[PDB]
Amino acid sequence: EVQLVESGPGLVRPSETLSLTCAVSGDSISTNNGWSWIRQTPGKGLEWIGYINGRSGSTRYNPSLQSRVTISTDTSGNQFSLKVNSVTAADTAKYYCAFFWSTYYKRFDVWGPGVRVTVS
Amino acid sequence: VFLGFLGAAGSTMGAASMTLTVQARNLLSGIVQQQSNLLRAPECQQHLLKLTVWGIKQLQARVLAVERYLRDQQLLGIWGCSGKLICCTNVPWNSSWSNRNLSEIWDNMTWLQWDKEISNYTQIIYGLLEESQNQQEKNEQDLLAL
Amino acid sequence: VFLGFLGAAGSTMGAASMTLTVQARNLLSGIVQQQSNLLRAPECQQHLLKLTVWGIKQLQARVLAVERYLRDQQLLGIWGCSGKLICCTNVPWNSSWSNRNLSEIWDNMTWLQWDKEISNYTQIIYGLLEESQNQQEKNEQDLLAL
Amino acid sequence: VFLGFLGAAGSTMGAASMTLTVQARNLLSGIVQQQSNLLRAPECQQHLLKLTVWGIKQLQARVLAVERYLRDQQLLGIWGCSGKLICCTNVPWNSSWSNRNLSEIWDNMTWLQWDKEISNYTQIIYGLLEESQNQQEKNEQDLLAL
Amino acid sequence: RMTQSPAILSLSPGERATLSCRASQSVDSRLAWYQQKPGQSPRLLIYDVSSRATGIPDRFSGSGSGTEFTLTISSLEPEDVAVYFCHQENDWPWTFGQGTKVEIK
Amino acid sequence: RDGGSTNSTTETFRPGGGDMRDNWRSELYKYKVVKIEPLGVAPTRCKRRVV
Ligand SMILES: *[C@@H]1O[C@H](CO)[C@@H](O[C@@H]2O[C@H](CO)[C@@H](O)[C@H](O)[C@H]2NC(C)=O)[C@H](O)[C@H]1NC(C)=O
Ligand SMILES: *[C@@H]1O[C@H](CO)[C@@H](O[C@@H]2O[C@H](CO)[C@@H](O)[C@H](O)[C@H]2NC(C)=O)[C@H](O)[C@H]1NC(C)=O
Ligand SMILES: *[C@@H]1O[C@H](CO)[C@@H](O[C@@H]2O[C@H](CO)[C@@H](O)[C@H](O)[C@H]2NC(C)=O)[C@H](O)[C@H]1NC(C)=O
Ligand SMILES: *[C@@H]1O[C@H](CO[C@@H]2O[C@@H](C)[C@@H](O)[C@@H](O)[C@@H]2O)[C@@H](O)[C@H](O)[C@H]1NC(C)=O
Ligand SMILES: *[C@@H]1O[C@H](CO[C@@H]2O[C@@H](C)[C@@H](O)[C@@H](O)[C@@H]2O)[C@@H](O)[C@H](O)[C@H]1NC(C)=O
Ligand SMILES: *[C@@H]1O[C@H](CO[C@@H]2O[C@@H](C)[C@@H](O)[C@@H](O)[C@@H]2O)[C@@H](O)[C@H](O)[C@H]1NC(C)=O
Ligand SMILES: *[C@@H]1O[C@H](CO)[C@@H](O)[C@H](O)[C@H]1NC(C)=O
Ligand SMILES: *[C@@H]1O[C@H](CO)[C@@H](O)[C@H](O)[C@H]1NC(C)=O
Ligand SMILES: *[C@@H]1O[C@H](CO)[C@@H](O)[C@H](O)[C@H]1NC(C)=O
Ligand SMILES: *[C@@H]1O[C@H](CO)[C@@H](O)[C@H](O)[C@H]1NC(C)=O
Repeated sequence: EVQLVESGPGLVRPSETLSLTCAVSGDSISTNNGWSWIRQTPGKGLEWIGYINGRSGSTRYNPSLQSRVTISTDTSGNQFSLKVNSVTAADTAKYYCAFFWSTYYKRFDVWGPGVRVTVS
Repeated sequence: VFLGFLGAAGSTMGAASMTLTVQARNLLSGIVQQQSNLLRAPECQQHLLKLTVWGIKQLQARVLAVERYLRDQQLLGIWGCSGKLICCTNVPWNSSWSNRNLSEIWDNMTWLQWDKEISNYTQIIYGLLEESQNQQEKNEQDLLAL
Repeated sequence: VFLGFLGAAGSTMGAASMTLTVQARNLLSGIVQQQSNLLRAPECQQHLLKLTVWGIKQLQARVLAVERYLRDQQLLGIWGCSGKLICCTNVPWNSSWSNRNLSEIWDNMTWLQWDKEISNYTQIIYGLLEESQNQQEKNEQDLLAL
Repeated sequence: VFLGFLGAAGSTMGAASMTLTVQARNLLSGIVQQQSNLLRAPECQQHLLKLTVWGIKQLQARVLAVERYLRDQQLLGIWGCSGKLICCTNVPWNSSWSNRNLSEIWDNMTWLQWDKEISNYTQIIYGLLEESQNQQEKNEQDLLAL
Repeated sequence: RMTQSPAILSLSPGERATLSCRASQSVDSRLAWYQQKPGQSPRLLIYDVSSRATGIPDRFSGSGSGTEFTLTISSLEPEDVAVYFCHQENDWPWTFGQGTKVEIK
Repeated sequence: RDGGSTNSTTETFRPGGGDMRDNWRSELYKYKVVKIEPLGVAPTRCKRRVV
């Protein structure tokens, strides 16, 4: 059982990079692969941004942001973060931190409350 | 069959890697294993029954060829190489086991020379190959993969 | 080899699934199967020839270990699992054979307990696995696939 | 097991290709290979020890079934078909070996008839299948592929 | 890559509610459903088409395969007013359907 | 033992005889032989992916 807490600027201007972080309490992020970011955009619905494997540092990103998003970890702070470059008004959305466990034996999610970010 | 059975023995490792089916085909098929599979009775058989000691020696030879074959196949299976004469793994080379570059060993050494150079690291390498496959299966049982 | 041969026997199914090579390695290699493969003659051998009854008992033990091994490998091949210690199939679980959730069996039961719970459904399951593979091959022989 | 062992023998090649597991399952499991694997002792065994000639005849039969099985598996492995009952290769049909169209052989001939038509081309075909696999491995050891 | 229908249902308490979801490509059996109440992050209800997530009421069930899937809520309660989402788990893009609402009157 | 005796409640023990097997039972009592059966099946969430 973990708790996910997001934090970051609620406002980013055109062409700026948006930086959001998520703290993880109750377990480690150096392991437990499947730390991810999800975006909820009014008028579009839910989409994935991508995720990171705490054990290796590898990442996968949804193709729409293949050239725009970076996901990385601070295993000392036991927090992870999302950075999206060249942010525009179209990126206004509710951003969430989530943990997805999907193995042969178990399936579950943990979601944080998220951060609403306005983009000018 | 047996038309160049150890023909590559004095050749380099690189060239010898191209004849691997030649030796593989001769591990399960000696003369007695061909006579035993004739459509006609082999005729000889009565000798090996009348005199049971000879019957036992022949069976021991046949059973052993099978056991040796199966043990090598089991290791290849455990290491993640079911079939294939040449397979790649994820275990890095230590450069302690042998410290030579690729252009030296594939072109200048024979397999016999190589075998006499790293023979006391054989068990270490085999142990690592097994651990590598176990780690791979642990990663396969994760639907988010890599 | 044999450093924790049934060590996971009292552990849960989940944990025990991580030691599968440990038991697999001991199916074809008893002490006599190691002595039989020495570079030197084993010396003992004359005893088993002078007294043919002992020679026969030893061979029967060796032949049986091989036959049992091969039969398990044949079933895995038929079911579509050539190699692999863990393989997924397309046969759904009936929930009659056993009616427990994943969080109950993988974490609370040992493999011995599981085996004693579904032992009389073994043949049904094996039959379904074979039918599934045959259906898959029928679908493979269709170039429009799925 | 053995519920239609050669049932497709008089059927066409096409229909018979759908029963391949039926014959495969009966190559390693005769009656004596089932009795030998009982949890209880078979009881009979003392007879085969008291009279060693009968003990030897039984072992020869069991060893041979294993050797024949393994040789067929080795060929499939060499040709690049580890497992599978049906596998495709890269060797073209010569139209000398047999000169019939697909609609004639798959629908009108039985496998016995086919076997009696191309039996003296068997070794040529097997030789080509081995060469094809060796060529494929040579191409695999090229990281630019095709 | 998946579309839900209808945009909204309006049901009497105790009535059975059904929502469909159609894929553009086969998603095999890898389908999950989520419940998002206003002010909340989505909760997992169902995974692998019909398996209930731990802690989910037996009101919730579902079925389907390939491209045709349904979420069903029997004996619908006022506490089930939410936006329900269809989630693809058979490919890399992991898309979601747009979300539909069920409201109890 | 001989069997019961009298109302005084006694038991009489004597050196016994019996089959030679009782000599081996005194050492092998701790051991059992079992056959190992490596195949088994169980429910999981995976499905063979057909490719
Ligand atoms: C035995 O050793 C000789 C000498 O190293 C090998 O000769 C080479 O043969 C190839 C193929 O004809 C030539 O391209 C090389 O130039 C030869 N080497 C030299 C130094 O002239 C010979 O091939 C070896 N035998 C085997 C079976 O490999
Ligand atoms: C034998 O049973 C005990 C009790 O269930 C197992 O103890 C667990 O060990 C793990 C690893 O150290 C701990 O994380 C668990 O919390 C322990 N369980 C309890 C209830 O305390 C023990 O592992 C079992 N033996 C084997 C070989 O699996
Ligand atoms: C033995 O030969 C007969 C005659 O060719 C086969 O009969 C066919 O059976 C199928 C399936 O019922 C029908 O669709 C065909 O129309 C029949 N053929 C004719 C000419 O009528 C029979 O199937 C063969 N036996 C086996 C085991 O294959
Ligand atoms: C690489 O080698 C390191 C040094 O190991 C030492 O030398 C080898 C040949 C053995 O004799 C070993 O017992 C000695 O401690 C290892 O620490 C390291 O793990 C090796 N890497 C791999 C992949 O094996
Ligand atoms: C699921 O189970 C249905 C009921 O089958 C009955 O119970 C089983 C345990 C056997 O004893 C069987 O002979 C009984 O008729 C089956 O009708 C159905 O086919 C099963 N599904 C699968 C995949 O096997
Ligand atoms: C196709 O056939 C050509 C003719 O070969 C002749 O007939 C066969 C049946 C044999 O008896 C052979 O010894 C004869 O020379 C071959 O030249 C050609 O290589 C064949 N193609 C393939 C793939 O085998
Ligand atoms: C290990 O192998 C090397 C091969 O060069 C040999 O020189 C060395 O003596 C061997 N070690 C032992 C203990 O035999
Ligand atoms: C079938 O297995 C179950 C295991 O729970 C057992 O209770 C039942 O008696 C078995 N059936 C027969 C006919 O032995
Ligand atoms: C080769 O097989 C054909 C089959 O039609 C047969 O007629 C021919 O006589 C055979 N050749 C030899 C030398 O036996
Ligand atoms: C599995 O069944 C047990 C016993 O009924 C129950 O306590 C447990 O919560 C169930 N697991 C799930 C995920 O519902």
